[PDB]
Amino acid sequence: TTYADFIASGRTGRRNAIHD
Amino acid sequence: SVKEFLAKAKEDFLKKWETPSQNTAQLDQFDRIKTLGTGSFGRVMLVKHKESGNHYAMKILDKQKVVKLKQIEHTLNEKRILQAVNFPFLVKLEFSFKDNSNLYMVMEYVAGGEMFSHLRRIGRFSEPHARFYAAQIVLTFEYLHSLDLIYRDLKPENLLIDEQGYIQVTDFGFAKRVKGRTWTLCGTPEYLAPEIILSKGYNKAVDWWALGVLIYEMAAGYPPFFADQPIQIYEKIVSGKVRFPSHFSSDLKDLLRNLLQVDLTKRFGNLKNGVNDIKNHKWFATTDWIAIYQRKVEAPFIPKFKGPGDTSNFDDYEEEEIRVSINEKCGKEFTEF
Ligand SMILES: CNc1nccc(-c2ccc(C(=O)N[C@H](CN)Cc3ccc(Cl)cc3Cl)s2)n1
Repeated sequence: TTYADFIASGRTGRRNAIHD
Repeated sequence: SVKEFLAKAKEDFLKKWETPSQNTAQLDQFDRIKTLGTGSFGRVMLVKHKESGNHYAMKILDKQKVVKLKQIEHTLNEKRILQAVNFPFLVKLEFSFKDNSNLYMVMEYVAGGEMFSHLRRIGRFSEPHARFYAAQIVLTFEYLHSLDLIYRDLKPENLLIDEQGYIQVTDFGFAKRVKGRTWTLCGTPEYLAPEIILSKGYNKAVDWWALGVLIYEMAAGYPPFFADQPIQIYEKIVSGKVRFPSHFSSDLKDLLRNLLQVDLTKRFGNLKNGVNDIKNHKWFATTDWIAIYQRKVEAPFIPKFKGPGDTSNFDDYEEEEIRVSINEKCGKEFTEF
């Protein structure tokens, strides 16, 4: 499921701002 | 009317914008209790004001770290903008000052935690829950955009939840007062409008796209474009194909299709009717915008509280002694702070 795919990704924690 | 309230809000802002407060406190007036979060170039700490007993959140910005991320103007914008604005859904900057090592921004303490944390824990919000938060962002941007400010960093990590379940928008590190177009590639990858990724030059409409990402994340429990690396994310945004969960109502899909719109002649918020294209959408039919501004709508969620300087709605971070160097660092860079 998309949910399960998210939960398993490395991007579920607080997400850093980028610049460039 | 909004028009007339915004008029008088502008006059209020410009006075402060032109004549900014500077150096209205000092480190030793505050007792430092706990770290509530950490960022590129510093931390935010719960502190207690010694002579009032008032609790605050104190953002400490390492000047040297700021300089090496090339964020000097960005940091001057933040403090310049935050002392000048005034709206229910924006953090309140009470004090600011600096020392040899750091900048400091002392803001009203918001005890209920970040949206991010409650959203990850429970999974997703119901559409009515998600709508109650969205409305508040809709109004905040109508405010900011009216002062020619672009916010540039909407995401649950940046929305603090107060005692009454209402939002405070925190972190103006990328907010900027600009009338024309601007170019800086900044924000957070999942939230970037396609025109930012493509280095076209862009405007306030990137904030309306970011609102589409947030409404979607709040209701689905994950964002419309995710992958393990940023580059992977940018490809998905530039394709721009969105799939919606089977549980999204018709109205929500339709509001989102108009926010997450690559075509700027077509993006809601950005058209001739401006924000009324959003406020009068069917998904917001139940919303009373005035009661929302007034804070008289009952919050769908009240964070749990236990007392004045309680921090359980925030995560735990490793503490670090605040060192102030005996030499002044980056004096001229931060003169106006
Ligand atoms: C305003 N009142 C109040 N009350 C309780 C808690 C908090 C905060 C917790 C994390 C915050 C933040 O802005 N964090 C940034 C999120 N994008 C990350 C960041 C960026 C720069 C620096 Cl120096 C520190 C941090 Cl934590 S603000 N604020």
